[PDB]
Amino acid sequence: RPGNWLPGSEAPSYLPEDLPGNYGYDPLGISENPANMERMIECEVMNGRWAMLAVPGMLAQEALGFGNWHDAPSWVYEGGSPTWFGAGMPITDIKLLAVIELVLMGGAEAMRASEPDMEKRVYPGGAFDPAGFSKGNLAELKLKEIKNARLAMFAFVGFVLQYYATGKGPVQCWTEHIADPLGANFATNGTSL
Amino acid sequence: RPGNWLPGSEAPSYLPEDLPGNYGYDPLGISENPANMERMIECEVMNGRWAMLAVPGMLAQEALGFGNWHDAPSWVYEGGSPTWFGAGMPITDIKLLAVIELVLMGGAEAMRASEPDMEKRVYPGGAFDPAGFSKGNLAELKLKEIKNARLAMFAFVGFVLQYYATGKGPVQCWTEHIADPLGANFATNGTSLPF
Amino acid sequence: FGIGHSMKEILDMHTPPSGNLGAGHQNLFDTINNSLHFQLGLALASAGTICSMVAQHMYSLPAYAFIASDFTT
Amino acid sequence: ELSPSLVISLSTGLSLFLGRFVFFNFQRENVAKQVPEQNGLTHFEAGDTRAKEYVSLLKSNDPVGFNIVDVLAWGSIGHIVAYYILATTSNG
Amino acid sequence: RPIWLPGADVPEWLDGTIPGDFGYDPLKLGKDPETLKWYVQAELVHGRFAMMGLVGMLVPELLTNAGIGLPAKGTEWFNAGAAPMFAPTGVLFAMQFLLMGWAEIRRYQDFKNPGSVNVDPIFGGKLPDGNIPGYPGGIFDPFGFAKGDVDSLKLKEVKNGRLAMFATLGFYCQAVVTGKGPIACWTSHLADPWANNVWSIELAKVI
Ligand code: CLA
Ligand code: CLA
Ligand code: CLA
Ligand SMILES: CC(/C=C/C=C(C)/C=C/[C@@]12O[C@]1(C)C[C@@H](O)CC2(C)C)=C\C=C\C=C(C)\C=C\C=C(C)\C=C\[C@@]12O[C@]1(C)C[C@@H](O)CC2(C)C
Ligand SMILES: CC1=CCCC(C)(C)[C@H]1/C=C/C(C)=C/C=C/C(C)=C/C=C/C=C(C)/C=C/C=C(C)/C=C/C1=C(C)CCCC1(C)C
Repeated sequence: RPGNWLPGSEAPSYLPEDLPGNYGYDPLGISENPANMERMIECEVMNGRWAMLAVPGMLAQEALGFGNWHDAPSWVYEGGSPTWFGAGMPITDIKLLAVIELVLMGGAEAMRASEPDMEKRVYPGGAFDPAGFSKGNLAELKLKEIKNARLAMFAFVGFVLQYYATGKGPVQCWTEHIADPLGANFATNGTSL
Repeated sequence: RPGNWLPGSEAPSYLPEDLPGNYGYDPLGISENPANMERMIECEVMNGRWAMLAVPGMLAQEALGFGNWHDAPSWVYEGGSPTWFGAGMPITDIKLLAVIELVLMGGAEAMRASEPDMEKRVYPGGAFDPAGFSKGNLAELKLKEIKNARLAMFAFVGFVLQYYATGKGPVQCWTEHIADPLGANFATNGTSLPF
Repeated sequence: FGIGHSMKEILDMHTPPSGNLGAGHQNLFDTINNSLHFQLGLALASAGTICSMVAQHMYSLPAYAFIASDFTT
Repeated sequence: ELSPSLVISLSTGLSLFLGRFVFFNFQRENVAKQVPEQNGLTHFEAGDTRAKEYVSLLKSNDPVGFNIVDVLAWGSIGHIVAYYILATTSNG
Repeated sequence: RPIWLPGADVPEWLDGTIPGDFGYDPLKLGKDPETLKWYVQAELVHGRFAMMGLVGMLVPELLTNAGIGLPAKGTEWFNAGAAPMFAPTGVLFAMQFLLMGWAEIRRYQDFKNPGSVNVDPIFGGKLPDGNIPGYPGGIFDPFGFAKGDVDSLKLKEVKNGRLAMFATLGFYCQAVVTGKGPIACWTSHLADPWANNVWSIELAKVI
């Protein structure tokens, strides 16, 4: 393991010492059977990869293309412009937009949904390869995404649960703190008490 | 091994006596764990160098040029690029400026970061030893480098606790004290003695 | 027509992958489809509650015209 | 020959796409796993006449064997997406 | 061996093993071993806070009321609830909680696993330890005591801790009643001992 999440606790037995990002953190004893664990290894990967790509879309378009991650993207369409993406206007309209989303994802995911192998799913390689394929380099990079993903997921909450408290977007809510760290904190808010 | 810090003997058992200038100093006994002392041998020498590099730096800022240290960023906080280092101001802005010192330094550390040997990393030699003054004896020079280092670090604190106190930057303080010895002290105007 | 679900092989795959329920739902489609009383216990329990559910809505949401005018009905 | 008659024609092609594209994989894979029976025996040999599992209507020369009732099962879903898109006009 | 009262018990489950043990546990909280271990630490953590803390109450109010020299801002120890200035009580509080709870979970997970809170790789840097169980030593004993007076020193920590805890409770209950500061409560009694006693005011005075 690459460290322990809580120094002073022993390693849990059921988690085999070799897993990507094994800190021995399983407080609820969720998976005590390695059979069932594997599906959640595969799944923690996916939830991260979507979560990774989701974060820049929330920050950037607040501080770059100038829209919130929540109300701006969706609202502006109904009562307004079809899409402003990248500060540009495409043809595509509301209803027939989501129709395309099912053909593709349902085509993209279901094509992945059918595989015999667990490992070749989580880690397809193939056409996706053009990077380290070998030995410890891949084994190490294997840790790096699992680790960034955990951080990336754990951000997504902070995006939602700041916006429900503050109401401002993530960067607009960030910039407030770096200007004045005290008085702009979370403690003073409708969160704590 | 030279003498001991206080002459109460009891040189602590654990130590690589050839280490560069151990006076047998562990009031708190931190390095008792040998695998851990392996780390703290480098943490020292790499701290001191950046004191050893900074202490003269903080010395010329206030002496030759304008600003002491905390004056430097905020003088150019409204200024930005307008520094003068033997020369004028190549244009850069705070966000753009930090990218250099963050990224160029990251790799420079990252190249040193993973070094299978703990001796090989802190004392590489070679390209970082252009002169070759290592000669056959570095052990005199190694201790030599540390005694300059420890003092450099310990000097750095003398900048920060003075200026954080009512006292100002050292260069004038140095002159201020040597102007009037009685009335320029940590006690006087320093309000370091809280009575 | 062979397209659809199988009652039993819906059930038999629901044993939770821990063992909290042990075998989970296993050979229940046996007991159910054989025991009548099991089928009748559900029928009365399901229809019984609805009888009450009718009475909870039907006074407060008086579907029929000109009730809640004559009260005693 | 306009959008009302075009969309349902353009919508249904979505579901029949996925059905043959991939989900012919997974539907056929559970059907082989799932077959009805009672008292450990299927419903034909337990004495029920009407219950004989009926493949003799279900065949095709289609490349994968995609059959009439799978057209019915997917085409009906094609008509779900059909009458959700046109009929709502709710928040775009 | 000293007893709390000389004629009673020294309960079976309690021998005179640990220091500061006079044989008083009427409600018999500690019985099984793995509990008594816990409470012993719960005592010292109290005993240590109480000592330090009480001096926060005692001395500042003493200075002010012992003369003009350095009058204590915040007046009596319960008048220092006011006088926050820089940061709001919303933030400064949750800065504490986050900051303390780091150190004190480190203290617990040590009691759980005694040998090392943190072995040398984890929690980068730091981790000097040098830790015996029940007392940190290490950093926390800089001058290097435990020079052979330990057993006595141990008795002197508890016995002063026992008293500062008990004495602290007075500061609470006194101020809750007489509404004055301790030296006000002090001197007024020492001035005239009878009329200024307890039990002439508000509390036993219910009679
Ligand atoms: C002049 C004041 C001063 C002092 C006294 C120190 C002292 C120290 N520095 Mg240091 N440092 C300084 C200025 C100073 N630094 C400056 C100005 C910079 C930036 C240019 C740095 C950047 C720096 C780095 C990048 C590293 C150190 C490290 C260390 C520690 C090495 C000791 C060790 O290995 O023992 C065992 C290790 C210990 C840490 C001993 C514990 C002693 C105290 C109680 C720990 C305090 C740590 C601190 C509170 C961490 C929180 C701050 C941070 C998370 C924001 C030591 C505590 C090393 C380290 O691990 O610390 C970060 C290290 O790799 N220094
Ligand atoms: C990657 C994690 C992360 C980071 C960097 C931030 C950063 C920020 N949050 Mg935040 N947040 C997060 C996750 C995160 N959040 C999550 C998951 C939640 C839901 C529980 C919240 C709920 C939250 C509220 C309700 C508010 C903020 C606010 C803020 C801003 C002020 C800091 C503050 O109040 O702390 C927020 C407190 C926390 C994040 C507590 C969680 C701390 C965990 C245990 C560790 C976080 C550090 C982590 C290791 C990453 C930092 C690495 C370090 C090197 C920088 C700042 C931009 C405030 C703000 O901007 O005010 C206008 C504000 O009102 N956040
Ligand atoms: C952060 C800088 C740093 C670090 C990592 C070390 C590390 C080391 N020193 Mg060292 N030293 C330093 C600065 C440092 N020193 C300075 C500035 C001086 C001059 C006073 C010395 C003088 C010195 C002597 C004389 C000896 C050592 C020795 C050692 C080794 C064992 C002691 C130990 O575990 O220290 C670990 C260090 C730390 C955990 C850093 C803690 C820093 C805390 C966080 C700050 C405290 C600041 C202080 C309270 C206020 C300022 C007061 C002023 C004195 C600075 C070890 C390799 C002994 C040895 O074996 O020789 C190599 C020895 O005999 N050092
Ligand atoms: C720690 C403590 C007090 C700590 C006080 C602090 C930090 C004060 C802080 C402040 O002042 C400052 C610093 C500055 C001010 O501006 C702010 C405040 C905040 C006001 C009291 C413990 C107080 C603890 C007390 C009084 C315990 C008494 C226990 C007794 C009498 C016996 C208990 C038993 O356990 C036994 C021994 C045997 C069992 O069988 C029977 C029973 C009864 C269970
Ligand atoms: C031979 C040939 C040519 C080239 C190759 C190719 C493979 C394409 C092949 C394809 C041939 C074609 C076009 C096959 C088309 C088959 C189709 C469209 C069959 C139709 C299926 C739909 C059916 C039963 C209807 C099901 C139920 C419906 C609607 C009801 C909808 C409902 C409405 C909206 C009102 C009430 C509620 C409810 C029930 C939801």
